[PDB]
Amino acid sequence: ELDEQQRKRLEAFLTQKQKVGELKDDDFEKISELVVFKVSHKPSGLVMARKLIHLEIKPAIRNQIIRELQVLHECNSPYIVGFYGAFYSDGEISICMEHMDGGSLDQVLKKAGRIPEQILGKVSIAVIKGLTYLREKHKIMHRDVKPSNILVNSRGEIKLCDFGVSGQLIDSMANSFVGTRSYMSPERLQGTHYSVQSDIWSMGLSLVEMAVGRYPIPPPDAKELELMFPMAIFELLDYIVNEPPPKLPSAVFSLEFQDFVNKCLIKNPAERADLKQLMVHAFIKRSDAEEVDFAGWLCSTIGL
Amino acid sequence: TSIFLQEWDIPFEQLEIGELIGKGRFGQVYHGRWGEVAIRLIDIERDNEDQLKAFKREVMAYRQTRHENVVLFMGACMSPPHLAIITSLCKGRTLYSVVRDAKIVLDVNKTRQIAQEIVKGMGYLHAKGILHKDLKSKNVFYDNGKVVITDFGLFSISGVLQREDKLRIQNGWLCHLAPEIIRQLSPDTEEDKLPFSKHSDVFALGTIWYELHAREWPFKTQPAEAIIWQMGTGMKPNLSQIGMGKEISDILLFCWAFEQEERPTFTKLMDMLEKLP
Ligand SMILES: CNS(=O)(=O)Nc1cccc(-n2c(=O)n(C3CC3)c(=O)c3c(Nc4ccc(I)cc4F)n(C)c(=O)c(C)c32)c1
Ligand SMILES: Nc1ncnc2c1ncn2[C@@H]1O[C@H](COP(=O)(O)OP(=O)(O)NP(=O)(O)O)[C@@H](O)[C@H]1O
Ligand SMILES: Nc1ncnc2c1ncn2[C@@H]1O[C@H](COP(=O)(O)OP(=O)(O)NP(=O)(O)O)[C@@H](O)[C@H]1O
Ligand SMILES: [Mg+2]
Ligand SMILES: [Mg+2]
Repeated sequence: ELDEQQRKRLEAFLTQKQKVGELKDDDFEKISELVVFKVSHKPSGLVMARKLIHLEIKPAIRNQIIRELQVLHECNSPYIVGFYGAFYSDGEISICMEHMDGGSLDQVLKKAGRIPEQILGKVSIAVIKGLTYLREKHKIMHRDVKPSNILVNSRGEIKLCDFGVSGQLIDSMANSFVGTRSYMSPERLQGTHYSVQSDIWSMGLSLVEMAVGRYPIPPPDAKELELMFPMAIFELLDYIVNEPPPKLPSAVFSLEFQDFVNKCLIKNPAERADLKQLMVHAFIKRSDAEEVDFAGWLCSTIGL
Repeated sequence: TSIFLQEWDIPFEQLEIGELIGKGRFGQVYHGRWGEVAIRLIDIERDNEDQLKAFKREVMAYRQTRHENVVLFMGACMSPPHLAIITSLCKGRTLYSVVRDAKIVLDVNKTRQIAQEIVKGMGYLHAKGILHKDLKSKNVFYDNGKVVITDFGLFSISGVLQREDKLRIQNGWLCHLAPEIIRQLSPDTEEDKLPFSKHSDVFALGTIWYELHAREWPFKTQPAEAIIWQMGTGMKPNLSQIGMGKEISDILLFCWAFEQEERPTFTKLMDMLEKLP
């Protein structure tokens, strides 16, 4: 759990974050939309990403929010997006972070057809080590891993984002969005005690979705799996809870990968693989000692 | 195609509009003067004749109501694309704020009385064949023992659900929705076609009863998807963790019953509430 080149890049990011000091609204000029915006700090030549969460509550709670958010200045990892500061402006709290020119794996998968197995191996290593970092050094679980919160860049780093550091921010958000893709673990859906095993389940589900190019619940019939190579929220959730978990097609994916996801997608979280079991799994031992030019595949596929 | 303010039995000469009373998802609510009044301004599409005639159907229904536990509908003027509904102004605070005020004591007798007031109002509305469809503590007002229900019927015409392939869900909403409704929410769901009924209103009153005794909404800890699944399969909390007797919990067992036909009418519920200690 240590490298040199990563040490160098983290040192450089520390140096950079030194530049900013304090933040407020007029420091920033809207460049583009990514709610999150690609923005340009003027007091310092940095391109940042600024996410604006709209909250409407009294000042004492927002002060508690920023105090809780300040912990991200302390966490630093090659597998975690960089955090710069959090301020309040005009009924919106701003989180400004490292900008990732490749975006989330949601949209890269949207433009590509499917993501090949070895790159998914690399991202699996990234995610597992990031989660291990959070659990071991800060006693926090991510609580919301999914493709849209895994970020990729043309320099070739993959990091986690949007993880659960502040209980009060969870309380303070007025309304949530529920769509047709759920990444919540079965035990969380049922309201029982949970741990980072839930994040491992969510990672498994994200991995199978990215590998097949389709959200895998409900499973497709033979016709759509053939060609690859109107549902109510409640019955999707009940499928996740009571039907057997999704699984990769047996022809086009390695045994190690199939077993890796199958171990991630075990319903009983006690029998589900934990972080270190996955750290010693055959699939990521194989993927670890491989040379893939992730930056190259990325840039070529996204046109960057 | 038109609704004028002279069409109403409340004589009207002038209408003044004051400050905004509060934020909300359906129109804006201002102070007004007529006595003092509450004016809800709503916006619609320039030529959606369909929903406009639906709306007039509804407000013609509302013109026949009058009951001490129901907000006084005073008048509605339409003129597209912007329409306004004018009702009496409630002195006091919402039940939502009262319940969450640490300086306010909420003993079991007082909660039973508040519940009975809400039940009388709801049974009046049901007797006239009007469904509330959005009963909740932010839509009840409490002033030193006077309890008034507001915003009945609006939810049909509300549009409070309106991202792509993603249904917007407000905190507090799902725990008022009866299982039959929860099992049908989709990113395609529309307020005017959800299967509201008298039983769903009784369910929402059950949620209010829980909130009256725990002084917080049920499922407070849980995220929205967990709440949808738990409620759709029929898992519901009780009040034994805070020492409430069997009788105060039986109200919840009845109002939250999984099959609609097992839920009581508001008349039966009024009876059940009378028989508490
Ligand atoms: C649905 N499950 S849930 O009901 O239990 N709610 C819940 C659960 C898990 C995570 C969050 N969550 C979150 O989704 N986002 C994203 C808005 C969409 C957050 O940004 C977020 C957050 N900001 C944040 C922090 C660091 C970086 I680097 C970048 C960021 F944007 N911080 C501080 C949180 O602490 C949580 C807990 C967040 C909500
Ligand atoms: N630091 C960042 N760098 C690049 N893209 C980002 C960054 N932060 C957010 N985005 C993008 O901003 C968009 C909005 O993300 P977000 O606000 O998280 O909502 P969402 O992705 O639609 N669903 P969710 O991630 O669960 O909230 C996504 O396309 C993200 O990829
Ligand atoms: N007759 C009234 N007297 C006093 N305040 C009122 C009255 N009618 C509405 N309000 C207030 O107007 C504001 C907006 O109410 P409304 O538009 O109904 O949204 P809401 O029910 O309070 N919250 P939401 O359900 O998320 O839309 C709230 O602060 C209400 O308390
Ligand atoms: Mg996100
Ligand atoms: Mg209201």
